[PDB]
Amino acid sequence: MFLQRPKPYSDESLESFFIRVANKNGYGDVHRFLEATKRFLQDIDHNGYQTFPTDITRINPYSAKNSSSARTASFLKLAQLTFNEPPELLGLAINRTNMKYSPSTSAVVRGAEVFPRSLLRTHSIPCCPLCLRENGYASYLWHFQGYEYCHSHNVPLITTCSCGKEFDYRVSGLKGICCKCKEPITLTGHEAACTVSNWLAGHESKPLPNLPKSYRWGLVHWWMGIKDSEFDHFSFVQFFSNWPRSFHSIIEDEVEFNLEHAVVSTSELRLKDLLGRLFFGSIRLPERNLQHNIILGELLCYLENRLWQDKGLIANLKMNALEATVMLNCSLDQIASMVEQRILKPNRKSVTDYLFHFGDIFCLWLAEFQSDEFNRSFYVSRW
Amino acid sequence: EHAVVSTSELRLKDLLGRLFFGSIRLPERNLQHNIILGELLCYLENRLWQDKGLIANLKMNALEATVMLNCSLDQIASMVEQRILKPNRKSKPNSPLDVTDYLFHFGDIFCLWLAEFQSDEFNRSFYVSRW
Amino acid sequence: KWYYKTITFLPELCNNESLAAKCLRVLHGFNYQYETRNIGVSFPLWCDATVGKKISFVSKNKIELDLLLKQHYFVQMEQLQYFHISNTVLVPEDCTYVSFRRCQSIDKLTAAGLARKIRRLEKRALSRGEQFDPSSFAQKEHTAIAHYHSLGESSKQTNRNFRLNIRMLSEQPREGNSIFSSYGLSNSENSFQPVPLI
Amino acid sequence: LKLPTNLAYERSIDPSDVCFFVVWPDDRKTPLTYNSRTLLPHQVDFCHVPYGASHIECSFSVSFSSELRQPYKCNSSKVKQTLVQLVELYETKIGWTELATRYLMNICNGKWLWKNTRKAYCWNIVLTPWPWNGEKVGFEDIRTNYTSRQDFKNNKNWSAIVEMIKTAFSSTDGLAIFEVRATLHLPTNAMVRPSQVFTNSRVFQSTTIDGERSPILGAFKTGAAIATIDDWYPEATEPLRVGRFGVHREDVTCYRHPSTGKDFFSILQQAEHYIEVLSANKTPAQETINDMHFLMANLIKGGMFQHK
Amino acid sequence: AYDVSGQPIKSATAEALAQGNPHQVDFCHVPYGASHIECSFSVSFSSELRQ
Ligand SMILES: [Zn+2]
Repeated sequence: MFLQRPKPYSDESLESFFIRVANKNGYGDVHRFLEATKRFLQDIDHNGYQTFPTDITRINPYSAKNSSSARTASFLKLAQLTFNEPPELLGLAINRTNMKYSPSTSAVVRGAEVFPRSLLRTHSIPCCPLCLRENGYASYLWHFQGYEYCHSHNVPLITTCSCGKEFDYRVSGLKGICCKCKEPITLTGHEAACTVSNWLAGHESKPLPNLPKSYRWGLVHWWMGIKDSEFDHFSFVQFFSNWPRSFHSIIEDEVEFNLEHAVVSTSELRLKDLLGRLFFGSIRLPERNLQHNIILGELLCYLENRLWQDKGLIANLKMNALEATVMLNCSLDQIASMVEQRILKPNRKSVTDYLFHFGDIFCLWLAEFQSDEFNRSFYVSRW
Repeated sequence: EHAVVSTSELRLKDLLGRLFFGSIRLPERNLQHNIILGELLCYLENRLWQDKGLIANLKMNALEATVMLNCSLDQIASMVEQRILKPNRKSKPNSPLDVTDYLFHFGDIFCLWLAEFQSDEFNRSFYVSRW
Repeated sequence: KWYYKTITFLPELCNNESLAAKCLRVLHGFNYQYETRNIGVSFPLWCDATVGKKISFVSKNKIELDLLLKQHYFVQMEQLQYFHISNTVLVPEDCTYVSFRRCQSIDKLTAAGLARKIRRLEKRALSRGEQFDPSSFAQKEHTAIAHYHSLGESSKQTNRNFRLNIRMLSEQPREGNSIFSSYGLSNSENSFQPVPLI
Repeated sequence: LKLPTNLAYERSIDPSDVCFFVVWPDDRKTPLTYNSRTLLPHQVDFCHVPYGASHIECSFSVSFSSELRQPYKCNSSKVKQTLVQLVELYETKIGWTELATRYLMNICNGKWLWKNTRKAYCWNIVLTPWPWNGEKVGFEDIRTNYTSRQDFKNNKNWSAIVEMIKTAFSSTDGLAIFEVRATLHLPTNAMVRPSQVFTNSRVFQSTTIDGERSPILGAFKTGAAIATIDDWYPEATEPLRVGRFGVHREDVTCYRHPSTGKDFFSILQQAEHYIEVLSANKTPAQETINDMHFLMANLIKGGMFQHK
Repeated sequence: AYDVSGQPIKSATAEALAQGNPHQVDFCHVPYGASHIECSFSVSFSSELRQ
């Protein structure tokens, strides 16, 4: 077929795009448009023949398992074969990514910005009914569990109306009419969260840092890592209100409590015991880019300055080899090659046993593994 | 023009070999900075399906998939037992993973980079919105 | 007075049919560059499975053989040592003459060729005012065809992908007429001509 | 729920071979013929639409039947009861309309014409059900109309047909026979793709019409096409052919692998649970009725659920 | 895929259950144009049950 695209926005969810291209060219309901594109990918031979989605809830490639490749191929073809001028149709698609967030949690990228999977709204996605009525599209940010207020209207997102006891634009139609009753849907620490949600979009907020909008969600997921659940925006904004002070107090308080409450004595004390949760819960956010990963930056700065304070109690913390492979991106293979080459000091002679200290490994990362962005010079010239 | 092989077996190693695998990690594959990998990928994407899939149907080996999109051949094994990949030839018994035989198509690995592997900065949206 | 210059393909992984087809492409471009037609081709290893590693250019003319063999494409795949060029040699002892002929009657056997044939037939018969029924010209149920090889080819003036269905038939060196098809093959309508299979 | 040593179900959907015919502008039908080229013995076959052929008919006959009500064998009646009651309670709680619809859709749009519609101008499915009182029920231009379940429901005879199918699936001895004819249109000299025979070498599976041989899509290939309903599975993307472990053929690996608890014999091990889940006056979850839909379709396909 | 006592098989991977195995069956079916199927036989009742 041949279609025309409407006024392409930058921050507009893929489903919103398909809605406003279906109801623009020739189709009454977007479902019909999905079957139309499926027939299109039938006509021109393809692989999205089979797995192209016809329900709007599962368009983004992260929905299809072992078919995301085919769906992105499909979006690529659509983008240069079915429009008067090519749209940026693939950049809006929320698809998986290989990179993780610090504790064993996967991530999904959209455009140039990668979010943690931990906060994705697998269901019941809210909406800014006003923004729906004015702009006519659904912003992507509504899909994530941080964006709880419209950064443009400072209103809490309407997840359930009165007529529609649960609402989503993916079935509504980018207009204010509920599922059961046809009527305008528009109804309704506010600022403590409005600033956070505005900062989640690419923007600035006074207490929160100017990280890339991929590392902001990293901050949020890390905060939920400390606050065992329940991301609240107020504690976040006040924690970044005194930034170099609060986090230093936190690592001090966590570090001092661990050293008293440790059950085994000092020399055999390990670093997953002392500084256990902070260090490895910040090491990989979007990535260890120390310029952006402000948390790991500050933690490494604080550790470097106090590396030798008390008998080098920090420096002589036993970390197992596998934790060295995390401290500095490496393979157990390569650290093995390093220690047999006599680069590292396996205090006892002779592989997942704790045989290396922190200090000898920290200086090792300084010497032989300091990357372009996983780089020391990014944090030393900080506050 | 001077390909000693037919097109259905034309690989990516020979056709467009030195350029691609010579620009894949200049310092690291940040497509905002690694401008030449960015433009090469833009050029290839804009001509994926031009002549009955000339670029698209380019044979690629596992040890080339592992460098076009960061992962270990064991992770590729995990991607191909999950059938996220399309091993155009059948290895019937018990999946003996041959990491050297040209087995995937470049287009179907470019698309597999576009979802499942578009990392923080190794991202498509860096080059498409350019000149 | 048969000069010949062989070419053997070096790369141990190479589809010989494609390389031979490109050699014939450039030979055809030559034969249309200079209106010469006196360079025939031979495949000294016309195996069952494939055309062999070699394609030889045979001619009664001596200057045209090496004029062709130093064309741009050949020198190019020479410096990349894909090809091996020999020298312009004669050969009177290899009387094992054959005829590599473009067996055109093989293209009238594919369904899209039978369609062409029937369309032409009825376009003729209706001009002759005769009654043509395209419902009788049923496809043959079993068409076993002799062994042959196919070299894909295209035309610059009108884009299409045809195939020289080249087939090697034994023969005796009855006479040197010194005329080959533009693709360097012997064809029955032009002066049929055998070639020394080196 | 243990799996007995003799359990077997006879199949309900019984399709026939799909025989092709060629209709000339004089409106007489001659069966298709296919070249069988052989190089000198791989014998690759070639079936293309003849030159002047106006269009091409594809006829077959599919019979729905109530052979799923009672297991064809149960060496232990204790399990026969929990399956006949399973079928009864399924039919009562969630009627046959979903399985019946998802079968009749594959019948009424060209899906048994597996690949022969990639390049087709239009194909019309005319349908003659046997226990019928009206005229023939005809769907036309299936890529212009009848593209989604709703368009099917919009045809004036659709409800009657689905009613007949769910009857055949409901009655103790009901059946419903449909003779389906697809007047398919292909471009001039287009490729028809009958079912290859199991043995490059492409040799067609074929029959003999008017004494001379013609290509066919097998009865089992067609039965496989009608049973591409299984969209209920983990992360379901596109329908599968109903199977004990939802297998795919293009990308070999098999979804519903018994490692996951969504294969057949795993959700049969919980048939006793499903009986009481249905028996409640409240409606069951969507996922559990998807599990039971797959279970019922796997019974309709019939087979051997034994462990010797 | 299962062994007795309901335990999955570690060697029956999702690629092993997907391998299509072939069978061979004899297939009889009415020819296309054939109107109907005659079926003929002869049954003889006798009094071989008296003695
Ligand atoms: Zn808004």
